[PDB]
Amino acid sequence: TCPFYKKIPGTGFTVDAFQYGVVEGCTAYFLTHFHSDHYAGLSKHFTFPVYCSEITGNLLKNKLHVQEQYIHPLPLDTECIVNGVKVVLLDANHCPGAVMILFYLPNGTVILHTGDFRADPSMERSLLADQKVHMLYLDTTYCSPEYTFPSQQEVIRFAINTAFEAVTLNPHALVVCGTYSIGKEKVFLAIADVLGSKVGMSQEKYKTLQCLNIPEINSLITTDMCSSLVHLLPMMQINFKGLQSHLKKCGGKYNQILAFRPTGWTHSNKFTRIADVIPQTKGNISIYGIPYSEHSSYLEMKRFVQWLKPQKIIPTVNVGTWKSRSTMEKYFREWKLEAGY
Ligand code: NI
Repeated sequence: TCPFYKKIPGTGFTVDAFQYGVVEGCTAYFLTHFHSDHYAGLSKHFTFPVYCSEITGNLLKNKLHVQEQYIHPLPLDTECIVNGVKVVLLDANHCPGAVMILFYLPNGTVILHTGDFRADPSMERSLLADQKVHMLYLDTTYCSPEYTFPSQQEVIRFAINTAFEAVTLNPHALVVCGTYSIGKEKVFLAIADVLGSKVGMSQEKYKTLQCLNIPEINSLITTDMCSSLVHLLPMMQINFKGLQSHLKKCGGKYNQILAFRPTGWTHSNKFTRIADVIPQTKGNISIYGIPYSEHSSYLEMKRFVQWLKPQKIIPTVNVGTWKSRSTMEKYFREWKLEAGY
């Protein structure tokens, strides 16, 4: 049944709650972003109002064929009224079109639902600065102190420098980047930019990217693989077998692959700096695992929460085990006692 952490008290609202059939008493279904664990259950047969960002609304219409009459896109940073309740959508610094949602309940309670987010100090200057938030529904994906990772900027610098060096040393090397969802477009777009290439990809992935309102996108991507030396493939194919196979398909245009797998966290983060990352190599194929995250590190999450000073926190991630739940609640209490709220 629908878990309590997907329901907004004092409203008929749910958040990211599309796989439970008809949720009894739900008058509006919000969708924070277009990732499958969150949209699971939507299709052209859905006949209740869906509230979301413009970009998420483009993906619902074009990829899932949800009918236009049930899609209610809202502008960001704008006070809107939904079934008699004031709401605001804020940028979540996750994937394209991902939002956080502020609810202003008729009784005076204010609730922030982060959806999935990568906390950033820039959030401390949005419409959140203007009033008190009483309850926080928090993306706790990496809520433990072992989870450190570099900035997105440092990671993209590493990838750009690595790719440019490899291809300038060998003009017959191919660059391959893995993907299995929207998000992390900077990785492949920044590499293609330094190499003076467009990124080549399947028709399905090109269609997905054409929904994202990225500026000048027609100048950066293509379905013509032969004219591109940065290829995008399914994350599944980023392994030595899958890459050897792909190289056969390019007809001796290329004699080396350099491949990137933008993982979330991996335990080489506890020891190794970004400057010091090395690939796995077999023959003329090398694979780099790079820690490009679109979720908060533990320190980024802690700074956000200690700034916001919520009265109650409701985790939305890692909630399935008692040991996880208990550990998270211990961190929340530490943070509250250190900061004095
Ligand atoms: Ni997500």
